[PDB]
Amino acid sequence: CRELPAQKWWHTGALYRIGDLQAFQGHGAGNLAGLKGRLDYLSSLKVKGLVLGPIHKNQKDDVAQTDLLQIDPNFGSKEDFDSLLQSAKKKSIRVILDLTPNYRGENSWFSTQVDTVATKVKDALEFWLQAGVDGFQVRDIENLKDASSFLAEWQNITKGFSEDRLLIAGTNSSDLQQILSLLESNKDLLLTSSYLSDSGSTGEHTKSLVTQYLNATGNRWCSWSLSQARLLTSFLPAQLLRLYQLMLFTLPGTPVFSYGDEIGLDAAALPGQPMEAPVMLWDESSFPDIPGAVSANMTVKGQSEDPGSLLSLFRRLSDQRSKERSLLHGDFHAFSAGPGLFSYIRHWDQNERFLVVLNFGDVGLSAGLQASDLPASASLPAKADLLLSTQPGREEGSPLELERLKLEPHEGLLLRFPYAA
Amino acid sequence: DIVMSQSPSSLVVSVGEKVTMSCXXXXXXXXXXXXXXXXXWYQQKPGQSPKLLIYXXXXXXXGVPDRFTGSGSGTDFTLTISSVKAEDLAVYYCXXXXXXXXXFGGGTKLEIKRADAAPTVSIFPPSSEQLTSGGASVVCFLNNFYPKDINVKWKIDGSERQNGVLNSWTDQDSKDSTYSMSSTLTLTKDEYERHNSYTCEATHKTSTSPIVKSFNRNE
Amino acid sequence: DIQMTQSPSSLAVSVGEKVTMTCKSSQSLLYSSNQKNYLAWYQQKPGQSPKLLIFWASTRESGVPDRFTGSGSGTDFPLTISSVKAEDLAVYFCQQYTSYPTFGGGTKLEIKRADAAPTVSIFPPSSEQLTSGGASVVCFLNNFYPKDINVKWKIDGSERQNGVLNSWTDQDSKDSTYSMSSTLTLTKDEYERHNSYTCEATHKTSTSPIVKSFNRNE
Amino acid sequence: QVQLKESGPGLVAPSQSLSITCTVSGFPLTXXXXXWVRQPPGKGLEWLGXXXXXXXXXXXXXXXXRLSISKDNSKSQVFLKMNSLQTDDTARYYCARXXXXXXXXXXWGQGTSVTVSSAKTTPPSVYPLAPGSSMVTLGCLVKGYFPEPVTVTWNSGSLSSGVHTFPAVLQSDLYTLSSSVTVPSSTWPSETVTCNVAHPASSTKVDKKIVPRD
Amino acid sequence: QVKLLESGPGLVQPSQSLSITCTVSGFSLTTYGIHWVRQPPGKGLEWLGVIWSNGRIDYNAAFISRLSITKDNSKSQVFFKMNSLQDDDTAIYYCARNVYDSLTWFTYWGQGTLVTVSAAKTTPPSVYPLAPGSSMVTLGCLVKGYFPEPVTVTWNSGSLSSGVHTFPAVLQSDLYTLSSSVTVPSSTWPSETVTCNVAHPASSTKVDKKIVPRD
Ligand SMILES: *[C@@H]1O[C@H](CO)[C@@H](O[C@@H]2O[C@H](CO)[C@@H](O)[C@H](O)[C@H]2NC(C)=O)[C@H](O)[C@H]1NC(C)=O
Ligand SMILES: *[C@@H]1O[C@H](CO)[C@@H](O)[C@H](O)[C@H]1NC(C)=O
Ligand SMILES: *[C@@H]1O[C@H](CO)[C@@H](O)[C@H](O)[C@H]1NC(C)=O
Ligand SMILES: *[C@@H]1O[C@H](CO)[C@@H](O)[C@H](O)[C@H]1NC(C)=O
Repeated sequence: CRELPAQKWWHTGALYRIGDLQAFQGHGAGNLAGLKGRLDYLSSLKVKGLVLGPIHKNQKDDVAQTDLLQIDPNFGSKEDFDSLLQSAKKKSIRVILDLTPNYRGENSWFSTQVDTVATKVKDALEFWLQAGVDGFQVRDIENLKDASSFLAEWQNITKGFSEDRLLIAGTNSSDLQQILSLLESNKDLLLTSSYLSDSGSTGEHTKSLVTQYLNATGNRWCSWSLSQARLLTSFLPAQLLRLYQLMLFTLPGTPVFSYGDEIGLDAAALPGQPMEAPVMLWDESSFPDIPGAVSANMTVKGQSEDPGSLLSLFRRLSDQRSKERSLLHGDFHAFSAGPGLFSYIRHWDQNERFLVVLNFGDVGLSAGLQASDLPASASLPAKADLLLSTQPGREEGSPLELERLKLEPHEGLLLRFPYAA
Repeated sequence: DIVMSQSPSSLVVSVGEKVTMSCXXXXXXXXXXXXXXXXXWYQQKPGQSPKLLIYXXXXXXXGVPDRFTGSGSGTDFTLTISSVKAEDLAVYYCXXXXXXXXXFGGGTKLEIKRADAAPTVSIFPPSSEQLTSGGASVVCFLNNFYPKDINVKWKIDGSERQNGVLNSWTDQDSKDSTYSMSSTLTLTKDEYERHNSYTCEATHKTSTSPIVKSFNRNE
Repeated sequence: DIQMTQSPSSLAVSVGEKVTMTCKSSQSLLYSSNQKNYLAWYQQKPGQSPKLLIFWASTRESGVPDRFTGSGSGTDFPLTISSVKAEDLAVYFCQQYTSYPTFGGGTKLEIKRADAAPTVSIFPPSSEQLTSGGASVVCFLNNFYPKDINVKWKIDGSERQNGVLNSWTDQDSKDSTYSMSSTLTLTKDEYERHNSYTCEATHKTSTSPIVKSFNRNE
Repeated sequence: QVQLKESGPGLVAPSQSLSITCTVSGFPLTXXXXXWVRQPPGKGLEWLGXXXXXXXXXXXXXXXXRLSISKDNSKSQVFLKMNSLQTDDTARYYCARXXXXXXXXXXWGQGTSVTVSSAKTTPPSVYPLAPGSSMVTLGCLVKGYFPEPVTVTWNSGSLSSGVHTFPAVLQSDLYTLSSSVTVPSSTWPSETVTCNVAHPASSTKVDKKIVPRD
Repeated sequence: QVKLLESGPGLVQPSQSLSITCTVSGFSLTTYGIHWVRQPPGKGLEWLGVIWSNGRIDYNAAFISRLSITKDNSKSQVFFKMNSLQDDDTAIYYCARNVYDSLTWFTYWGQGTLVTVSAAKTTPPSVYPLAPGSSMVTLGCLVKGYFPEPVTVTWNSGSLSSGVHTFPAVLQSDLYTLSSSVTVPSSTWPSETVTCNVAHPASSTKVDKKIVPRD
């Protein structure tokens, strides 16, 4: 029948992005060695890796003292870091590093004398690969001049020492003729952009924005993220925050979050915190500058006990992302549907099939599934047994007929139906 | 589906008397996931399309005079106007907003209380253009009176004519809050011309005296 | 959003004694992971913008004498002054940290004092002003404690009421007195139409009107 | 601005199908969702469907088997095709816009009526009204017509204040109505007073100025 | 040290714009936040928005985007821009500072700026000398005919401050007018030259008046 395409380590789950480590685990303990009690927590969401913030020593805007080969001593020391990498494989969670030299100036790439900067990061690839870490990340490559010609050898060396590494690039330009002009010959790298950033006032362009991208890409493997370094909630309403992790997980790509968005952390309505890096609220002792803006349910220790949270969803949607086979590497078919929603399917011949129906409206629309276009190897049955619903009030386990479905307003769905063919 | 019922059917309200009406829904329209309410009020003056006033039960649309402050939550809502103006006679529907088959409300009739004014009766003879055709119809307007309940009566040469009566009320007026009425008695060519005097009588609530304008064929 | 209901609108206490300024609010101010409650107090001297007194509901800022200390827990808390001085006459504030919309209102301190007979001084208008066609004879009433006083203007022995604006001051930091100006306004023509213009004091400390007047020929 | 033009009212024989047009302007149509509603006069209001920017319809279940919503994206007009026109389809249809996926019908059209009976389209017969023997009133009688909408406007909108057009009443397959306007006595022998009978579904416009009596 | 001074226009008309620049003298902005707090006189304080050290800007819940406060570390200036003013917002607007991260207001500018909103014109005042006619002898000094309240009057440029009193101004005929009195020793008055010194910043008129003893 079918011989399985090979599985690498990062199709099999989720990433995680941390910008400011001192902001992640709370104040004071801004050490690399501090985030080792937290790695038991990150294996609750079961992400299959994380990218760690830029810890190389870097005087702001200074060329001669900006060295990618040693840790900025605010964060700890180099021998602290090998205790981090060794302890992380106790939970099978990879580590990736930033390699943008400037990250305290505005332009993050030192636009004057470009080639010496790339020459600096070219040597920096070899030392960290011999240091045992696996994967890098560059941001704002459009600030770098001629970024495609330099993207080759950085891909080449991280494929050189092994082929189980990773090389993530980033950009901001959301035009498709710039985006796939990077992926045209450079195919074995992930990329994150601001392509899905510009929502058309609560998601009017989204059902086109997934499909046009997923068609023009030639069905490679890509990566799904709102932006390269910012949170989820700095673009969206807080009412759509349960209808994107449903979409960002079951799409065919690599889910790239940031930190704190498994709470749905709000950078707004928190004063004194910057736009790039709020603090993550482990319990009530995470923000003592003001006791007022921190509620009870905006914390981990508020949502870890309620099953109808956002985190309790996120502990049962990433779990379905890494486990079931069709959501891993399956095939994606988005059939036509009603006026103001978006829906698709994922199939893998004899495995389970997962039916997704979303609701980007604001009303109580009834779901008109008007498919008629699928192959008969994967087409609609009568009933589906309703795996997951983003809003409480239904069964999550009952078989429901499809053409009398009656979605609630702003509710997406996860429907699981067997082969039966 | 959601049942949209409307409690007051008609309203007499004086100028500045704080209009308040209500509408009842079948289930709740307060979805406890966004914790907002979904209902909407529509206003239609006679001869126009309806117009949007309130969305999501508490907001005002762009370009509205702010006398309209609707309220309420749960299975019952209230449209509350602070004080009426000269142009507020309309029909006021309620709407489901969060459903599939968006069922509107029933309707209500807002009319304004006003002082009692008397008509200005005018009766006109049939023109020679109609009498060219062999047709005839006498026309008797009744303009700018507040009491709706009215009595028109007709007489031919003094002898009372009860048949042949066509009535035409109008809506309440937009300025003086009055009604109006015409009366057309259509007859043939010679049945017109076999009789001389024609009598249109206006029997009103504002006075005991019938304001009777009348004319004769030879006049 | 918290609101800070301070209890006294004003308070009148002679020197050396003890007062209580309290404030009431809606919510529990004690952030329970700590044991502190988030709070402040401010002292607005008149004419000046205020300064700190107390942070964290019981401390002192550096350089403030220890007559004032704050107590209280949870939602209701006083200030207390262990002894009141003469310079401590001000307006006292309750202001907030906990939720981010922060403020409260301000109470007033006044002080009891020995009474003082006023000092009256009259002033005839100038060669500069009457050249410009306006006539305004003014009177000064300095240095009295009991606040309600009535100035009386009189023209040629007759009681005149119209054309007079009055203005008090605040209670002074040093001697805790008051001072008041009464400004007659008239025309130069009505000014020269008389001789006698009279400034009279209706005061509490005695019943005699302490009179000041002058005749215009002088 | 939001401006929504229509065809006005039209007439077809019963058990038929027809195109009810809604030409819109002042905004790009793809940025919103146009919907249609149904009102017979003296009754409630009923919603039937909504198209969208991708020519996708989500119709109502009650009027489901007897509607057909479509669209012409190019000419900025949303059509509608009724079918099997029975008796009580004589009602009003408004082409009402709303915010995209919100269902807040803010901008309505002028609305259109539809009539289904096999009687003929006929031009109206007009009769001016001259008074008998200050403030006086004048009239303009129109009888014998059955295309339904008529707007009559005096002197092409020159006189506008005291006009009360009376409603149309049906008798013997023909409607008729009465005009009314109160004009001061110094104007009528001296100025222009011309009743103008505009009839859209007969495509006829007739003007009649009132000559004094004898 | 911690020293503030700010630059306000004093008075602008109803429904107009405003620009207050707080030039922090002595300490760098990038570790301490800067608030703004307004005060209509004789009434309570009401919050306005902060600028933190990063560039994160807040406002009040009562008005989210009526206000626009921009910080610029170029010349240590903190810009303030409020739009659509009314006569119900005549107040004292002043700079402020927090304790490092929380909301203990460590200082303020001790002067502040008293801004009032009206359609009347600012007019330069008129100073009038007052020496008595017919021990301790009290003198005074009138200034008259000015719309904005900021006018201050000192005696020999702040030489005597203890025995002096200054009266508030009262609005009449669209004109505020105050006086200031001083207990004067009789050893000084016809011998030491008394100098009434009037200062109105909104008129920008600094004129000095030597008080002549009377005839
Ligand atoms: C998206 O990225 C572009 C490319 O860097 C940004 O545009 C540049 O911004 C820098 C900022 O210093 C300027 O010096 C350049 O002149 C800009 N133009 C170009 C062509 O490089 C742009 O600001 C970014 N936009 C967003 C929304 O992130
Ligand atoms: C870079 O990649 C190309 C393509 O496979 C390869 O031919 C070349 O040898 C690589 N560079 C090095 C230094 O190996
Ligand atoms: C992708 O879209 C383009 C235009 O939208 C279309 O021409 C092309 O056929 C699509 N790709 C596939 C594989 O159908
Ligand atoms: C947490 O609950 C409060 C109600 O106590 C609510 O106001 C707030 O919006 C909730 N947090 C989020 C992120 O929705």
